[PDB]
Amino acid sequence: GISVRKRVIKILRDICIEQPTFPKITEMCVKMIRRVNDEEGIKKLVNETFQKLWFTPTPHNDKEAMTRKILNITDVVAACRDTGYDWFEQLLQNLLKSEEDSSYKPVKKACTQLVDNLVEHILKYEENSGRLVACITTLFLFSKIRPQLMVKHAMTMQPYLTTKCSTQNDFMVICNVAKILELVVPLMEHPSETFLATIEEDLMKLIIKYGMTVVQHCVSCLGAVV
DNA sequence: AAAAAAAAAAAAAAAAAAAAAAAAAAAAAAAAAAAAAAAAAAAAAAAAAAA
DNA sequence: TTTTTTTTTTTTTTTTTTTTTTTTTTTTTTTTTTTTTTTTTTTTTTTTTTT
Repeated sequence: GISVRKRVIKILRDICIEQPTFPKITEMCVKMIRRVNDEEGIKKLVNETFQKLWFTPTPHNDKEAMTRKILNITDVVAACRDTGYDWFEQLLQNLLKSEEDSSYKPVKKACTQLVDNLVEHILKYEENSGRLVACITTLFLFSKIRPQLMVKHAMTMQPYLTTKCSTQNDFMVICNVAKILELVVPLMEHPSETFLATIEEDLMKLIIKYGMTVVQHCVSCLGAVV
């Protein structure tokens, strides 16, 4: 039906607003993102619900609550990583595209603040690694949907690319950061040539030391940058 | 004796028209939510008048 | 100069109306069947005409 859908989603919104730290939050987010493309009215309501639940300007005070929301989003994505990313990406298309006009640009500021604050969290991380790779993966998705949001920090992302370990999650770091570089390098405003030099050098160094899929997904980036 | 060609009514046959019916879809109505607009009211500000 | 009084603007609340959405019900044009009538065509005998 179309009634029942609206009613159950209303109940879910009240649940996720009122008494957080309930266990089943993540799954609720997974199901609601699963239903983003089904209809029209449902689409409008989920769009406005997600615009008020996460992507709000979040003024620069009480940063701990903001970090807790960040924890929420990272948990959601890291749990839905198994099935697929298509619904999330479609949702992101909807939220970004749906405001092409000036219209005070409410979301652009907030999203850029989410990515830079995640960068900063990554910075102070310094050394749970599942959460690290999940955050980098979230960075990857946010780059894929729109590349302008992650233009400034790629040179700061370079040191992770240089050396890493022989564990799976680390390999996921290597492939995802290569993917990000592939996505962002052509749009980077006036890069430095030595930066490209060391990029290409360690890319070859990575090729000569690791498995199949990582070699594939990095020589891809090599072809793109060349 | 012979013979050919043309008409007229009656008979068939296929296409179109006229009842008869069945089913999808447009319409209407009710409820109820969500929104929008208008009226009013409360507070803030800026000017004007007197001591 | 300062104190006291007036007026305009801004913003929030509320109430009535409007819009929306679904759902259920209804009644209508649409679609198919059957018939069946008409009209055209056909035939065959009759009539007309020719040798």
